[PDB]
Amino acid sequence: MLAREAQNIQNPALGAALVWRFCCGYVKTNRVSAPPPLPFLFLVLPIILHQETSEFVKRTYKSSGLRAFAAKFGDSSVSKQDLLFQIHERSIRWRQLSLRSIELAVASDLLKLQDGSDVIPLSKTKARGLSDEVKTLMDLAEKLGSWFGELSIHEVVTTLKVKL
Amino acid sequence: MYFQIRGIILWPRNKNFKPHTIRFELGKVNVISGASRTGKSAVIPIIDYCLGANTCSIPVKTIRKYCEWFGIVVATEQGEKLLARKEPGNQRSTTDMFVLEAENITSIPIRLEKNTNVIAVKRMLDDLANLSNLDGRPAFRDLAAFTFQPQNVVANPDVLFFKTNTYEHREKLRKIFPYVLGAITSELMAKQFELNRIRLFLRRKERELKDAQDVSAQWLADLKSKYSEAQELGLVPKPQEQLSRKQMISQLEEVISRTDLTLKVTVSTISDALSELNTLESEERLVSRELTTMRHRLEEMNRLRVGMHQYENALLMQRDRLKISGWLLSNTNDESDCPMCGSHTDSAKQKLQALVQRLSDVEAAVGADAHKEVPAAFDRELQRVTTEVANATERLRAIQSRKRTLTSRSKEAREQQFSTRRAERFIGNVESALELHRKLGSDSELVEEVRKLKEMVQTLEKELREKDVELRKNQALRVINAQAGNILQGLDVEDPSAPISLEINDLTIKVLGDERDDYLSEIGSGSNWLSYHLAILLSLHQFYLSQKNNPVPSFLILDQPSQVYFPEDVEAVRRAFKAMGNVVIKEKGKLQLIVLDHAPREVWGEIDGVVGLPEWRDGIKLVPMEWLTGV
Amino acid sequence: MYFQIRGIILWPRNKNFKPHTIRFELGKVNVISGASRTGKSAVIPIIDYCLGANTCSIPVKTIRKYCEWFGIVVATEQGEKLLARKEPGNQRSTTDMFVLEAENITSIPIRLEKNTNVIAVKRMLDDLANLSNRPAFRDLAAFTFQPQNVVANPDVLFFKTNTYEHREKLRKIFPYVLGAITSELMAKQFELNRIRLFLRRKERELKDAQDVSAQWLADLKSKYSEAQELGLVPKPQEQLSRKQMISQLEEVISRTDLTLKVTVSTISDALSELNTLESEERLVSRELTTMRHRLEEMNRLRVGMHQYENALLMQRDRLKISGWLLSNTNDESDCPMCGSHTDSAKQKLQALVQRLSDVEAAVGADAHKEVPAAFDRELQRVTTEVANATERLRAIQSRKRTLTSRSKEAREQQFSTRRAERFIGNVESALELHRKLGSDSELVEEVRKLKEMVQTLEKELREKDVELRKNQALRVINAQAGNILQGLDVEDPSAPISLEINDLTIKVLGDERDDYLSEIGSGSNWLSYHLAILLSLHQFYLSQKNNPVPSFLILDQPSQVYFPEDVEAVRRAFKAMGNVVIKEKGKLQLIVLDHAPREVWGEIDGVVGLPEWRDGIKLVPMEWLTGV
Amino acid sequence: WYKAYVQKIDRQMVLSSRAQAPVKEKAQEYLPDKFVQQLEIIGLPYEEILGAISDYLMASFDRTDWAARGEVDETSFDDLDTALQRTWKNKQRICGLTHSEKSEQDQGKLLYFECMQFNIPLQAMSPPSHFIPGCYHILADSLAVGWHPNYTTQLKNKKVA
Repeated sequence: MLAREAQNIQNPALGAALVWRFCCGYVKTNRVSAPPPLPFLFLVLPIILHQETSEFVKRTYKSSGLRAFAAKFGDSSVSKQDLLFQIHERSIRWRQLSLRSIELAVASDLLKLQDGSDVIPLSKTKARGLSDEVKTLMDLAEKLGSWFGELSIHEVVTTLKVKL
Repeated sequence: MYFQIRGIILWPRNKNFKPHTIRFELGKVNVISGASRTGKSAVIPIIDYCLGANTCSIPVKTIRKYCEWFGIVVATEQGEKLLARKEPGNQRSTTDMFVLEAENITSIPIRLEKNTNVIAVKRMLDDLANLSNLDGRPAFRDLAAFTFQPQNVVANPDVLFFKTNTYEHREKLRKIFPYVLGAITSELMAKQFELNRIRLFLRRKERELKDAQDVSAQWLADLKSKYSEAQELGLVPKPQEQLSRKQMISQLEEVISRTDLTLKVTVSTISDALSELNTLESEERLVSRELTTMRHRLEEMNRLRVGMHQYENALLMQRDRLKISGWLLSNTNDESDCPMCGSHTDSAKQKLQALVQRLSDVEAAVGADAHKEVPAAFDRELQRVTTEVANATERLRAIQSRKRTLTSRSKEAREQQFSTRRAERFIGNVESALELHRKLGSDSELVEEVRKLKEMVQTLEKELREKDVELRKNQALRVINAQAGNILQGLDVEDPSAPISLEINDLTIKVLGDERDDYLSEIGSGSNWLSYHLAILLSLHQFYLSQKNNPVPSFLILDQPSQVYFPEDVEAVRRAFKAMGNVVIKEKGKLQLIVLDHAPREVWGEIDGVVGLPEWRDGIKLVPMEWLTGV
Repeated sequence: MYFQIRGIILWPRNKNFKPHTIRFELGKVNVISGASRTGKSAVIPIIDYCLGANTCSIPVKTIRKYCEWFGIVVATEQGEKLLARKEPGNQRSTTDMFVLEAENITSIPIRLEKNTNVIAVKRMLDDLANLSNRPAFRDLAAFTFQPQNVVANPDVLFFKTNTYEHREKLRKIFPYVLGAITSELMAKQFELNRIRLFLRRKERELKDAQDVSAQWLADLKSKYSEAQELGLVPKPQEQLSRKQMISQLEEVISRTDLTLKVTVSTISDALSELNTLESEERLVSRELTTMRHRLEEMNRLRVGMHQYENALLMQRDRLKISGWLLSNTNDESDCPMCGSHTDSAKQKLQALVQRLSDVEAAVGADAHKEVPAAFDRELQRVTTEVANATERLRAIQSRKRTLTSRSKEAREQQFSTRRAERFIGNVESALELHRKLGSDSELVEEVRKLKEMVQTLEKELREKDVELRKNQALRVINAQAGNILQGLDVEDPSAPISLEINDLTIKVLGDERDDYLSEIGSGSNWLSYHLAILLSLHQFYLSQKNNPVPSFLILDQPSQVYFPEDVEAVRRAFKAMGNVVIKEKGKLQLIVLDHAPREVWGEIDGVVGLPEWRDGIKLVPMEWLTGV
Repeated sequence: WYKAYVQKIDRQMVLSSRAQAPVKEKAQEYLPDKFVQQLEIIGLPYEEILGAISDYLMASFDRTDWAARGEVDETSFDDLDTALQRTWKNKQRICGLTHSEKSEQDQGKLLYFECMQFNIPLQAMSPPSHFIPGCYHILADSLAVGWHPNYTTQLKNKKVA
């Protein structure tokens, strides 16, 4: 009753598609086409399903790199350096939701969870008839994956001030 | 702040050779035996260019021709970082840069490509130094005055710091010293800002409270004449006993509260117009009720109209996030297996079935015509309510017109109207006065607000006064002077036992001679000027290292220190290098010195903490001869 | 200003012998050879002491050892004056001096006595400069002396500019010396600046006072809207201010006969306003909630900041995926994910946990260092908008409550033509406070007055003239210096030079970059630049009328960059000095303390040097040194 | 004779056409939902029922929006729910103890008008006026709270009726 709205608006059947796009975009720009580490999968929804950070991801275009996205938060004209630290806390808060999204993702043959703390994305699948609004979250997830691809673990952890 | 240089790197312009690397050592005196030629060194230009300089001072004759990219490696509290800048080429300056980070850099890319721009690197350095917070704080570049001693400044008695030849630069540095000394801090700036805001708030609060208190008090003074006037009007049944403020006030509230006033007019005698006037008054009292009810109904109807549309929007915003569960149904396979081990498991199928069922329910709820019927009925009722309100207003107009005509005809009607008008307005004035007097009671929030704001101002004043920016500075300078003296006990000077002082405003040293105090400008020979420069700068860097969060990078560059001597003299230079070594070893790897000098290996050979390798030769020779011959 | 030094005189410490004497030629370069490194620097100490310097520095070891009274004879436009000072020897400085004046003082008293104090002679000199009793005589000593430290020094150009106060004074003086601004206008400009900075503060205080709190706006707006609904006043097509509202309400009150004209339109308008208030309230409440939660999280992170350690770094918990997985696993199910139950599932879970924990350990090995973070700017800003929005929310709620409650029982009887009176009986009372709030006149008058004074002073000073004249004078000085440099030895005798006032130095305009004298070597060039600039300035000061700077110059060992070819360069500088002196009809005097060979000079026009004038210990007569 | 009937059917249509999931039993017929029925048990006037409907709809929209902004999650609402339940139990007991003598509908009016005015604890938030009533109306629609101590029996009577 007091949770129907939230349960409908944050259902894992959307997180699964978001993670699928994130992996498919991470493999493309990886140096040796290796699929991403497992921990980074937990950082997809806590950034795309929060409006104030999704707008930042939307503004700086592709060739800016993750560093520009991180820097926008500390800009004097914006002054939102606190949200950067809160990204990690919010990611902690939503462990179960992302976990279920990953479960649905693999069980639908969208990702193969190798026995190496790694997840191979899959090609040859396309949806149709979706709404315009989600059709932007999908591209945002893909762009974020591409940004994550170009860098290494240590650089990403330092840039987003995450603690794994 | 831990920030040191590990090495320099060059990328040959001709794409047939490996990049050339010159590797320094952390936490020791790096004696680069070089500069043995006319012209300037090639190291300082590169370091300055890589850290975001606006111009290229690199020798264009013999270096800029052979290499395409320049770079340095810096060890910082966040690990190691490689910075690189593209060779300007046909323009005096350029902004392309490349950045890399790691725990310990070990591989240098053969090919470099643009990664960022100079402004980004300046922002990065500012953040690394804590200089992006709320004069107060400098920028990174302004700190150069503490870490560089050019050739014509290292033994010059009329100049002590790099970049102090213009009015603007001198004022900048003079404003900056207070922050670097640790007197000013971010928290004090924030506290000052907050205290100013609180004071500005309290001013206005007190002003308005005082005005309201005046207005209420002057009326509470006239309360007695007001009460006598009330008794005259007959609204208050006149008492004859003595009454205090409480009794008169109370009586006034009961008078106000009545559904009607005590008309001091007899009813046994009725004229022709009195009954008509009373009937009209009662009829208007009646119509008021219907009009109010219609108003209430119309308001609620509009509010419902808004709520319905908002809920309509919510439904679609809820459906468009669930729709995708329909597509996830078509890709799931006939079998059902565990995500981890592949064991038979249908949980995902149940989840997708539940979601598709919810989607179906929501889509059914969005039925159009079933809902589109409701607006028709809603509109049908809105018009009825509006027309009824219009009729009520028309009746009110008619009754008012009749009352006006009747009171115009007779005479007693006019007198009765005058009496009622006077009594009503008197009651209204008393009502407002009593309300405003209620607001300003002892427990009224309007008093506690001011009291708490005063308390906050008191506390903030106490805090900001508990730690002053002058005593901090004066206590900081004492230890710097003492350390400088201790260092100076070892070097060569005319009078080692005379303490010195550093003058913040003057930007120089002041030797406290027994008979007189002499500025550094009036002490002879370079052997003394070099000693004083060394002592002051080393003591300053020790201080900056012994304190937390200071933004001064912990490395120092000394260009050609021994030129005062011709590059009997061995002992003095040996003592200088030995003092440098002692200071650097005492800091346990947190302080780096880079020295460019000609002095042979026999003066700094066997000194602890001093290292110099013969491969580092600078100026031209750092370019491999292979490139010099190929190009 | 005509002012030149004609002679120096000494008296023995023991009053048994006649006074000694040295005299220079007036209006001619005077070269004083001697013995270097023999304490020969006595002329400058003597002159500085005689002219009222605050501390004595005459050599106690050799000269003061035999003499106790000193003095100098100077020829000024008022006539000729002998100024003498006393050196008891037990104190650094003394106030006792003797003064004599005449049209020409040939006689020399054999004994001296107190005749004037330091303050009196300083007043006399300041008056002699024709200054306003702010410039002074001593302050002008930056255009006459050139010690050994400064004559060929590429860092310092003018004497007495090492400290902060001295250069501050000199930077204030230059506009006066250049003749750009008269004495009175400097006094006016100080007042103008003070008023300029004061007026802005007063205007800010006016603006601060004019504001008013929230609930007091709310009450007035509520009352006006209620009056509007009854039909007493017309609908305002544009948002009104407190002034218009109060004026209209006062007009309504004074009406002799009210006439309610409630109509459907009037009722509907109030409800529309109510809807708008609803929307604004919901929006502002959402924003306030967002800010409040943001602030709470920031505060919690600060709690993790300071209670961890004094350093600006946090204490925070880790994500611990593997630990959280194995903790959430219970005996009822082998799979946190799917809830299944199988031993193979347990083994797979353990293996995945171990691999993920290995990855976690690797990254933790990478990430061990602390995580400092400073976010005071955001904290202050957030704390600002929290209050700024709370106020507005309270105002909106208060406004809405009345509109909505005018449909309850409280208004069953208000629409009648009778109780409307009571409403007026409130409005005319309420205004008694509303007229008093948010208004003041005194500040307005003060602001207008200050603005008018500012306009008057600005019209009087006309600060364009000073800049124009200063620029033209600088152009003239630069041109003269460029013309003079042709006769000297420099690396490039064609590049024009410029004088920088605020920097107090020279700037040589290079081919692409203009270089200060500091960053140019070839030490012999600095001497040429100094000579050029100083001589040009002194030639300019005589070209005007009533200038304060005395007309004489002192140089100390200009040739020290040419250890005693060199003999071909020194002569160029000396003959340029002579030419400049000759070109001024004897109005300008130079004194030089130098030790070059006599064969380098003497044959030039305007130069003079006599075999006597030996200084140092040889300054004292040989008759003395035994019984004095 | 005709305006009264058209008015009543318009009232039924306006009042009873929506729910979390339109029940097919109440699709062709306009049986009022549980909360509106619980209100009509005490016989509140018509306009008050309209106000309650608007409160419920607006609260639903607000919860949808806050969830769709990522500002709230599942666990946020559970503490609020349990707090509402506990508070309503305490106030129901207190109202029963204090005014057991009054007519039962009077007790319903009382509880209905005290439960809404009292504040409720929650997070660092600024709930507008029309939020708590909507949550209470959702709870009532589920027959977890009531505006009558024996609302359940009257509700069986109504469903029979």
